[PDB]
Amino acid sequence: NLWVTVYYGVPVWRDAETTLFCASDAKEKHNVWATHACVPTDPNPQEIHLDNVTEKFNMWKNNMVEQMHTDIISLWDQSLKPCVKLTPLCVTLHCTNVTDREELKNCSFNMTTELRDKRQKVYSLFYRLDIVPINENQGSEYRLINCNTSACTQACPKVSFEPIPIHYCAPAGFAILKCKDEGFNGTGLCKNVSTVQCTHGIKPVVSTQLLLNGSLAEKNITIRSENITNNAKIIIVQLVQPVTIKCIRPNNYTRKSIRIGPGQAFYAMGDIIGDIRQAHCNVSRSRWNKTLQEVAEKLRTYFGNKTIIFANSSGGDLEITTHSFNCGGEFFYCNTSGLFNSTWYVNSTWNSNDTITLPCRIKQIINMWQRAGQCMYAPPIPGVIKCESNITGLLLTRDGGKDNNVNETFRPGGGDMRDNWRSELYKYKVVEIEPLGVAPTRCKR
Amino acid sequence: NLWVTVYYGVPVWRDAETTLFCASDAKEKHNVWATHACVPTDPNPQEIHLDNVTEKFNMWKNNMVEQMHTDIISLWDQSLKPCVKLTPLCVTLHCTNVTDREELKNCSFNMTTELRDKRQKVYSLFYRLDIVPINENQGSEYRLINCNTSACTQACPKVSFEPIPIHYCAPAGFAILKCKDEGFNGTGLCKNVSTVQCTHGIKPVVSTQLLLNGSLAEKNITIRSENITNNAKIIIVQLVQPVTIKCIRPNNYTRKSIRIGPGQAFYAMGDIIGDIRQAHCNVSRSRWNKTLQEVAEKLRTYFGNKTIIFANSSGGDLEITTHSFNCGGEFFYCNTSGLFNSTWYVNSTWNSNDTITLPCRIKQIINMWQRAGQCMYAPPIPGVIKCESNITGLLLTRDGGKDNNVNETFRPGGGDMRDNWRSELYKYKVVEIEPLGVAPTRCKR
Amino acid sequence: RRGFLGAAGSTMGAASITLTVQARQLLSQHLLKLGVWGIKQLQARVLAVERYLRDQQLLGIWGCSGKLICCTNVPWNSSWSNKSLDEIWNNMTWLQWDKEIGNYTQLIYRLIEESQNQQEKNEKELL
Amino acid sequence: RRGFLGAAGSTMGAASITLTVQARQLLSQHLLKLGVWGIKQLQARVLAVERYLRDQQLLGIWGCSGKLICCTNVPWNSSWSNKSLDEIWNNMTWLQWDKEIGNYTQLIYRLIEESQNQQEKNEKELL
Amino acid sequence: RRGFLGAAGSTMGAASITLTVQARQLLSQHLLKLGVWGIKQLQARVLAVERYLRDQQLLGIWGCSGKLICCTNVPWNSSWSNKSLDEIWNNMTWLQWDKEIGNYTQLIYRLIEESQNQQEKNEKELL
Ligand SMILES: *[C@@H]1O[C@H](CO)[C@@H](O[C@@H]2O[C@H](CO)[C@@H](O[C@@H]3O[C@H](CO[C@H]4O[C@H](CO)[C@@H](O)[C@H](O)[C@@H]4O)[C@@H](O)[C@H](O[C@H]4O[C@H](CO)[C@@H](O)[C@H](O)[C@@H]4O[C@H]4O[C@H](CO)[C@@H](O)[C@H](O)[C@@H]4O)[C@@H]3O)[C@H](O)[C@H]2NC(C)=O)[C@H](O)[C@H]1NC(C)=O
Ligand SMILES: *[C@@H]1O[C@H](CO)[C@@H](O[C@@H]2O[C@H](CO)[C@@H](O[C@@H]3O[C@H](CO[C@H]4O[C@H](CO)[C@@H](O)[C@H](O)[C@@H]4O)[C@@H](O)[C@H](O[C@H]4O[C@H](CO)[C@@H](O)[C@H](O)[C@@H]4O)[C@@H]3O)[C@H](O)[C@H]2NC(C)=O)[C@H](O)[C@H]1NC(C)=O
Ligand SMILES: *[C@@H]1O[C@H](CO)[C@@H](O[C@@H]2O[C@H](CO)[C@@H](O[C@@H]3O[C@H](CO[C@H]4O[C@H](CO)[C@@H](O)[C@H](O)[C@@H]4O)[C@@H](O)[C@H](O[C@H]4O[C@H](CO)[C@@H](O)[C@H](O)[C@@H]4O)[C@@H]3O)[C@H](O)[C@H]2NC(C)=O)[C@H](O)[C@H]1NC(C)=O
Ligand SMILES: *[C@@H]1O[C@H](CO)[C@@H](O[C@@H]2O[C@H](CO)[C@@H](O[C@@H]3O[C@H](CO[C@H]4O[C@H](CO[C@H]5O[C@H](CO)[C@@H](O)[C@H](O)[C@@H]5O)[C@@H](O)[C@H](O)[C@@H]4O)[C@@H](O)[C@H](O)[C@@H]3O)[C@H](O)[C@H]2NC(C)=O)[C@H](O)[C@H]1NC(C)=O
Ligand SMILES: *[C@@H]1O[C@H](CO)[C@@H](O[C@@H]2O[C@H](CO)[C@@H](O[C@@H]3O[C@H](CO[C@H]4O[C@H](CO[C@H]5O[C@H](CO)[C@@H](O)[C@H](O)[C@@H]5O)[C@@H](O)[C@H](O)[C@@H]4O)[C@@H](O)[C@H](O)[C@@H]3O)[C@H](O)[C@H]2NC(C)=O)[C@H](O)[C@H]1NC(C)=O
Ligand SMILES: *[C@@H]1O[C@H](CO)[C@@H](O[C@@H]2O[C@H](CO)[C@@H](O)[C@H](O)[C@H]2NC(C)=O)[C@H](O)[C@H]1NC(C)=O
Ligand SMILES: *[C@@H]1O[C@H](CO)[C@@H](O[C@@H]2O[C@H](CO)[C@@H](O)[C@H](O)[C@H]2NC(C)=O)[C@H](O)[C@H]1NC(C)=O
Ligand SMILES: *[C@@H]1O[C@H](CO)[C@@H](O[C@@H]2O[C@H](CO)[C@@H](O)[C@H](O)[C@H]2NC(C)=O)[C@H](O)[C@H]1NC(C)=O
Ligand SMILES: *[C@@H]1O[C@H](CO)[C@@H](O[C@@H]2O[C@H](CO)[C@@H](O)[C@H](O)[C@H]2NC(C)=O)[C@H](O)[C@H]1NC(C)=O
Ligand SMILES: *[C@@H]1O[C@H](CO)[C@@H](O[C@@H]2O[C@H](CO)[C@@H](O)[C@H](O)[C@H]2NC(C)=O)[C@H](O)[C@H]1NC(C)=O
Ligand SMILES: *[C@@H]1O[C@H](CO)[C@@H](O[C@@H]2O[C@H](CO)[C@@H](O)[C@H](O)[C@H]2NC(C)=O)[C@H](O)[C@H]1NC(C)=O
Ligand SMILES: *[C@@H]1O[C@H](CO)[C@@H](O[C@@H]2O[C@H](CO)[C@@H](O)[C@H](O)[C@H]2NC(C)=O)[C@H](O)[C@H]1NC(C)=O
Ligand SMILES: *[C@@H]1O[C@H](CO)[C@@H](O)[C@H](O)[C@H]1NC(C)=O
Ligand SMILES: *[C@@H]1O[C@H](CO)[C@@H](O)[C@H](O)[C@H]1NC(C)=O
Ligand SMILES: *[C@@H]1O[C@H](CO)[C@@H](O)[C@H](O)[C@H]1NC(C)=O
Ligand SMILES: *[C@@H]1O[C@H](CO)[C@@H](O)[C@H](O)[C@H]1NC(C)=O
Ligand SMILES: *[C@@H]1O[C@H](CO)[C@@H](O)[C@H](O)[C@H]1NC(C)=O
Ligand SMILES: *[C@@H]1O[C@H](CO)[C@@H](O)[C@H](O)[C@H]1NC(C)=O
Ligand SMILES: *[C@@H]1O[C@H](CO)[C@@H](O)[C@H](O)[C@H]1NC(C)=O
Ligand SMILES: *[C@@H]1O[C@H](CO)[C@@H](O)[C@H](O)[C@H]1NC(C)=O
Ligand SMILES: *[C@@H]1O[C@H](CO)[C@@H](O)[C@H](O)[C@H]1NC(C)=O
Repeated sequence: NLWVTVYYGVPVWRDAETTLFCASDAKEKHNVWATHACVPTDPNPQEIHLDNVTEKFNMWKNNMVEQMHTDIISLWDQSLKPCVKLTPLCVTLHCTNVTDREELKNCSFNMTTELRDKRQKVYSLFYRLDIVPINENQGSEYRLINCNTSACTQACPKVSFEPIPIHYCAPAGFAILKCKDEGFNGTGLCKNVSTVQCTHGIKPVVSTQLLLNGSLAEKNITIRSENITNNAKIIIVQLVQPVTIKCIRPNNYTRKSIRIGPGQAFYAMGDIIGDIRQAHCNVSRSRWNKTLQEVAEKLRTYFGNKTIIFANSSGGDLEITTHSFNCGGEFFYCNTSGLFNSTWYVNSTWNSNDTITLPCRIKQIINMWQRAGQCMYAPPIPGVIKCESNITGLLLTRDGGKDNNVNETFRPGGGDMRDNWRSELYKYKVVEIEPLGVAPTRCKR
Repeated sequence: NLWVTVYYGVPVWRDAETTLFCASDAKEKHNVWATHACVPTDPNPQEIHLDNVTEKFNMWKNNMVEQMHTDIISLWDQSLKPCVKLTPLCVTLHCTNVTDREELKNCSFNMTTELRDKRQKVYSLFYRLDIVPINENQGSEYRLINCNTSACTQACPKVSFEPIPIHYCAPAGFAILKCKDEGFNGTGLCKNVSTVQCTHGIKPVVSTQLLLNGSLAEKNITIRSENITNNAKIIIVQLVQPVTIKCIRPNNYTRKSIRIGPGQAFYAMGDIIGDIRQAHCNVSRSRWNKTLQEVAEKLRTYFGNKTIIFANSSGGDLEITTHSFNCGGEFFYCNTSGLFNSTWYVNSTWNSNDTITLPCRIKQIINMWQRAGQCMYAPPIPGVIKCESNITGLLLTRDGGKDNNVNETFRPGGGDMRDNWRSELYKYKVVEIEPLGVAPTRCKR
Repeated sequence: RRGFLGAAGSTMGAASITLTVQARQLLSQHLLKLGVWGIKQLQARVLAVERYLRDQQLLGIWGCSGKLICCTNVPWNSSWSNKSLDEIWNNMTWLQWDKEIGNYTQLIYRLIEESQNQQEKNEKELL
Repeated sequence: RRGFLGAAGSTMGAASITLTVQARQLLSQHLLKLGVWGIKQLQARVLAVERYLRDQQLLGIWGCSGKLICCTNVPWNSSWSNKSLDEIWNNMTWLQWDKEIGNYTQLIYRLIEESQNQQEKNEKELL
Repeated sequence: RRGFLGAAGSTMGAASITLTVQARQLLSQHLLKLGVWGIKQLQARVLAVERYLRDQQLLGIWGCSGKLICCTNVPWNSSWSNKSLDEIWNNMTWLQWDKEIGNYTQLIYRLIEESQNQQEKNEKELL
């Protein structure tokens, strides 16, 4: 006859949720991500290829993207907790035009000091986007935008916002399955699976309408969407050739520190050296059109012989209507209207520098996670700053038209902040290993 | 001969103390008890009856009552930690009579705003109990009572004080013994023992002089006291018939929100609508004084043929001299003198609605745990509010007289806040199971 | 079939037939808020593991791990208990017997360790 | 010699040769900051111990602790699976077999405890 | 009878008789304040369990769980040490020997694992 036997360490698994811990090449200056407290990554991470194995993946229903979003938000608040709170900055501001070019305002206002029985009158420039008029009259009066909803916390100047890579690892008794299928769209049964105890270097780069410093497609421009035919679902596309983008802040400000209270100070831009210059970003036109034509023809496969037409983003908040990013200290907000402005036919071929220019705006008071209140004041970085990024992905949205026309418009939509993480975690999934297995055999012989 | 043998998983236990965790039917709106972070309770909790077992119980020396008291206090402070602190409210208040009926006062006072360089003058009603004059004369310059001891923290309006049930569970390797003896007084050897991993639904209903929404007696009015003859020990009695009690707040207040500072506001009773009406509670006289006869005769068994007399609270603080409770947002303070006012002689027999009316007072500033400082401000609930409760227990105290007379007087004593929990946890006790056991046998045969 | 701890009142002989049910219940949201309830839950889980390990490690050194019932080489000293072998396995219960050997429980544990350790060295370690 | 979890696609018969690598990886700065990363790491470490103990305690009560493979006294009921021995051990993989016994997994676990406990009582406890 | 770790200086042959005392001390207020001292105590308690399990799990896979001394099927290699069987057991101490096999400690562990699994595979699994 046969007897039931139990096998320990059987190679089986199931989908499960767990608390993933961080791992990093620790090496020092601190960062907003607090990677100094993270576990040190191994020098030679182990990766194994599963033969004869095919596993199902679902990047939209993945739990890693949701868990990482909470961790990033938690780390963001943790770094701002010990910094000074700009509670006395909520006062009437008297501004005048600086000595378009009206982006700045030379404001003056009263302020306290270490001595409680004494006050001081100071002055400092302020971007127009960070100021709101009071009474809608008497142009001199002005108020900080966040003042009537929350008191923003000044970021500590000692910590930098460098997005160094961080590896997400699973606890003992769990594993992360990686799909190595060529040109995998992120959903379906993967024909080339592999396992790894920790994900590759994930850089928590925050961007809208354009993924920067992200992964690159191996051989072909990949497109991902839970429902391509649905106009209410964001469309993520990954490029094969990185499109280098240059940015600069020609304004040369002077950092001035004023002590608002005992043992604390507020940083602001004192004056400006030279004439006022608008901030912008550059990108090669030849290497940009090309990407589109390739993206346009690729999108054509999912909509018949229809012509693709990219148009500038729809109206709304500045965070969603412009390409937001950060050059390691300053939050930028560029137009992008110059990149998604063209029409491609079923034969349209793109066929010198001629670099495109994107005007940009800069703000100090920001809401990175779109939460009510909980704002942060970004101190000004002294001197001119420049930063180059690698554009590897785009966030597109299809207009909700009747679809019966001979074309279709695509708008660069900001989507959700979680989409940025989903573009990199699509090649992973966490599973729980059940080493206890049962099977029969003619034992007891 | 005989050899010693060890048995694993032996059914033995001993008294111990452990950190009990919360379990609840989790399902959303938040609450002061923070049940959202509690473990979800099982749908079919396992309960087993022990045959041939008789265990000793002592609800007075129990550890769960003390442990639960700390947890309730800790949860109360945790819920109030992120709420706004009413530190600027400590200012001189000029009040006048509202346009007995002098329970309210239309006060006015200066206050700050989001703009640190500007101030505002506001007005709002205030109960006379939460107001104390600064000087005997001037008939003005009133001050909030708690102002000279601590700054009260305004309760977050998004969280409610619903006393939803919570189940106390023991960790693995421990169990909670339940006594199922009929009419058990809480002390002695239980002749009907049972075991359960988690206690029944315990509702943290804070009350004084009258247990509300508590468990009902199984078959007879049970009385509990560590020393019935001692005059300094509180006496707890459990009823069999739930005496329904209704309460109402006929004052239609108008909530008005004033921004005290950046991103924070103070919500105060704004203006009354209609006319001033005294808050009160109702209770059936036939059903109320009928139970007194049953309670009086039951108490007679412990003091011979002496007659029982009920008198009103001796005197003292408002929290101990009145029946305190909360109708899901407003804390009431009702005078019970209309209930504990009667004399019962051995033959006395109680033999239409005729509902009794209990005048009540309302306060915004309160110290739930009688702790110095750490006060709390309850925001006003808009509109009229009503709430019905089930009176199932009473906290009585016997006068410290010579007791040589032919009668005895009982007073509704507030006792201690822990008595409220002890009235429901008397049917449980935590024990530590020791799976290791030793016993001999003629082994090695 | 009684549930967990349902045979506590039964005699010593009949209460040992269900040791598996009591031994199984010795260890029975992924995120943690670390709040009032979270802190208590974390302590409860850690305390539970220590209670099991503290009791399981003894069986390992005693040479009875993975076995519910086992016999050692330590002879039974009549001084600990002079009661017959019939009433103990057919009339007495575990609770009553627990309050009779508690005084000598610590000494019995040490005798079993030295007996098992000495036997291990005598049998194994040929040279 | 395949790495950790490398024999998942291999047949059931060939997968039993590398059980040691999977069983070894079940539990593989001294200070703790108790921060965002520290809190998660603490939960991960505690969760890993519970996962191993929860799975290891079953082998202890079943009498298979310290053994990678063991045979129980419970006969194989044809109702659970009527497939032959050759196809399951030489053609089917563990993943496919997992989706066939799952329904009867809980029942099989309960039957093994009573089968081992009864035999344990019958063998030992001479009187 | 020397106390805990009292036979460290004694020779190998004389130090193997008291292994039980060192093995017993490997795991030896209910509330927790989570303060400076509470945080350290929590880490210490968790670290102790991991240290014991990390060392105990190796014996389980090796097939030596529940035993203090056990002989494996891996033959000794003279390359690791060419000393005689008399000086090591009657003259050298454990500390001096620890600084001689450390270079081959990891290699010996892997050899024992595959050797135990193969023997398990060969003996059990009748078909
Ligand atoms: C840091 O903090 C300091 C100290 O608080 C602060 O200084 C004060 O600033 C305020 C705001 O600018 C000044 O207010 C002005 O003061 C003068 C003087 O008022 C005195 O004299 C008049 C005339 O006798 C009296 O009525 C009065 O009681 C005082 O004694 C006035 O000229 C100003 O009134 C005009 O402006 C007001 C605001 O718009 C109007 O409401 C008012 O109607 C007046 O309007 C003006 O323009 C009209 C045409 O549109 C014209 O018809 C009017 O006649 C008039 O010209 C105003 O009240 C105040 O004086 C400052 N000094 C002191 C000691 O308080 C700093 O400003 C602050 N700094 C910063 C950077 O925030
Ligand atoms: C996409 O990826 C690219 C490549 O990593 C990023 O580009 C870099 O961005 C960082 C900021 O995020 C730049 O960092 C800054 O560079 C300044 C210039 O560096 C040169 O000159 C200094 C001497 O002046 C040399 O030491 C250095 O090796 C270079 O030759 C530095 O002056 C800055 O210093 C400040 O930050 C550091 C780090 O915290 C502090 O230690 C300093 O004290 C000081 O505060 C800073 O290092 C970097 O130069 C950029 N590289 C390039 C090639 O441009 C993109 O930012 C990234 N895009 C996004 C959106 O993430
Ligand atoms: C002893 O036990 C009794 C029985 O549980 C308690 O009585 C209840 O007390 C709660 C407050 O603690 C009462 O709750 C409130 O009821 C209002 C009326 O409810 C009726 O009408 C609404 C629509 O208007 C229906 O949805 C509902 O089903 C009923 O038909 C609600 O309007 C109140 O809602 C507001 O407050 C809650 C809590 O903050 C919010 O979640 C809501 O969004 C809203 O803002 C509220 O639900 C309840 O009605 C009482 N029941 C009875 C039968 O009277 C006693 O309070 C309890 N005693 C003690 C001392 O604990
Ligand atoms: C925003 O708006 C503020 C004003 O609201 C601007 O700040 C002022 O800017 C002006 C113009 O730059 C500053 O005044 C200038 O200072 C130059 C430097 O002066 C040098 O010589 C001085 C000689 O000393 C004597 O004279 C001075 C001036 O009367 C007295 O203060 C002394 O006591 C002596 O009597 C030195 O003191 C000084 O340190 C220099 O060495 C000067 O060349 C110019 O002619 C002019 O006077 C003014 O001081 C600024 N105020 C403050 C508080 O900073 C600000 O720049 C605006 N920002 C922008 C970007 O537009
Ligand atoms: C506590 O004490 C405070 C005062 O210290 C009480 O508050 C005041 O209560 C009175 C009486 O209710 C309020 O005055 C009333 O306002 C009514 C408004 O109705 C409409 O007509 C108005 C007419 O406008 C002209 O006149 C008003 C002043 O009368 C000017 O402000 C306007 O600019 C115009 O010139 C409109 O303003 C208004 O928008 C309506 O359309 C009015 O009908 C009544 O005759 C009376 O005047 C008074 O405003 C309250 N003050 C505040 C700051 O709220 C409070 O009620 C007391 N509480 C209790 C419980 O007694
Ligand atoms: C599964 O994906 C892996 C990814 O590495 C493929 O690996 C091959 O690796 C060899 C050795 O480095 C390269 O020469 C090949 O070019 C890789 N192949 C490809 C397609 O990139 C592996 O071949 C893939 N397997 C299948 C069946 O597609
Ligand atoms: C991603 O690729 C998978 C296949 O790998 C696509 O899944 C197919 O979707 C079509 C839609 O008509 C179905 O008919 C097929 O049965 C699906 N196949 C499988 C294997 O699931 C999926 O639609 C692709 N997604 C996108 C956005 O292109
Ligand atoms: C994906 O989206 C398509 C539409 O793009 C859905 O198919 C139909 O969509 C129309 C509107 O265009 C709706 O009125 C229909 O109800 C949809 N059909 C159904 C059956 O619901 C489609 O359902 C979406 N989902 C999938 C899985 O394809
Ligand atoms: C997207 O492009 C359109 C192009 O027309 C912008 O629309 C306007 O352009 C005309 C001419 O310059 C102005 O007079 C209007 O004021 C613009 N406003 C609108 C909303 O029509 C449009 O603003 C662009 N959108 C963004 C977000 O850049
Ligand atoms: C995309 O196709 C639509 C539909 O043909 C174009 O819009 C129509 O263009 C005709 C041109 O004569 C107008 O008469 C219609 O009123 C337009 N709208 C509709 C609803 O039919 C649209 O212009 C095309 N876009 C491009 C630039 O190719
Ligand atoms: C609760 O009931 C127990 C009995 O179940 C009472 O116990 C007796 O109390 C008297 C007090 O003089 C003692 O003389 C008896 O020996 C006690 N009997 C037992 C079995 O303990 C206990 O007093 C009751 N408590 C109250 C106050 O009602
Ligand atoms: C319980 O209370 C009674 C009194 O109600 C205690 O008994 C004695 O009471 C008289 C006064 O009536 C005191 O003078 C005695 O001192 C009390 N006895 C003792 C020994 O102090 C009784 O002792 C209390 N406790 C118990 C367990 O019954
Ligand atoms: C890019 O596209 C435009 C049309 O949008 C076309 O005129 C141009 O020739 C293309 N190529 C370059 C190099 O600009
Ligand atoms: C972006 O550029 C377009 C022109 O290409 C202009 O109409 C629009 O107003 C600009 N807006 C922003 C956000 O810069
Ligand atoms: C103990 O309970 C069992 C089970 O009901 C019963 O058979 C036995 O007679 C009881 N013994 C005593 C002494 O009550
Ligand atoms: C309570 O009410 C009675 C009348 O019912 C009254 O005589 C007594 O003074 C009141 N005392 C209070 C407020 O406790
Ligand atoms: C009842 O008893 C009391 C004494 O306790 C006595 O005064 C009264 O007259 C009696 N009356 C009746 C109705 O028995
Ligand atoms: C048995 O117990 C007695 C009393 O404690 C003690 O004197 C005696 O030495 C013990 N015998 C053995 C063999 O342990
Ligand atoms: C069995 O136990 C009972 C209860 O303690 C006792 O009365 C009886 O004498 C005992 N019988 C024997 C034979 O020991
Ligand atoms: C085998 O399984 C069937 C179907 O579930 C069941 O009826 C039968 O009792 C089982 N047999 C044994 C011996 O457990
Ligand atoms: C013994 O050790 C030597 C030297 O490291 C090595 O070459 C040889 O293979 C080993 N022999 C065995 C049987 O492991």
